[PDB]
Amino acid sequence: GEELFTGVVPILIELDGDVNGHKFFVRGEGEGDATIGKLSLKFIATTGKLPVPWPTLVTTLQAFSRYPDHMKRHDFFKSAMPEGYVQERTIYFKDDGTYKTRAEVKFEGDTLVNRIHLHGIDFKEDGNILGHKLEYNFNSHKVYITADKQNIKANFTIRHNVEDGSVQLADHYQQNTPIGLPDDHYLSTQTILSKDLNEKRDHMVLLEYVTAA
Ligand SMILES: [Cu+2]
Repeated sequence: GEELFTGVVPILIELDGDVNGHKFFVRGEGEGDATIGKLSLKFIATTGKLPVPWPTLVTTLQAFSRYPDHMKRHDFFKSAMPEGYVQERTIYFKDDGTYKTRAEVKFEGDTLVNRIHLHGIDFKEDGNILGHKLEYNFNSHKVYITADKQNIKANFTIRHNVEDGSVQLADHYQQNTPIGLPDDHYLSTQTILSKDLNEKRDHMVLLEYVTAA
């Protein structure tokens, strides 16, 4: 388990969404290194225009988070490998619509694949999301994780910067069960959103650093 993340690991991400009737598909490819809690990914939409800002999808696209070598006992994500785990989430955007997510994170050879499906409902156009009024960036957050004794689950809020100056919050409720146990801790997350030099498609370059505490 902890064996597989001792070096450089390539990543593959697939996501499928449906927000108020608007469908789309995002393909993600790159590389991650759990030793320093670093992953560099590039996401490409094949349906063209997104009906939803990239920052909101960031949390929906953790086995590469750096756990201190005395807190390896709290790393559930690496213990489930290479069998994998399921990642269920229901993101509650403040004063707007919500997300529903179930992901499949497992090893398919030499790469780690993340199969995701998303559902968006009750979103208001004229809001921060459908109007695309959120800043193309990501703040620092704390992912409080509790243990799921009879087999984990996490809780955290995301602060999306609005172009006007306000902040769009989003409560995240997470549940993880292994496909094939820690005390209450949390993770410190840092993420950078960017674009690439020669890429005329709607995309998102992602560099993220996460460390346990
Ligand atoms: Cu669907």
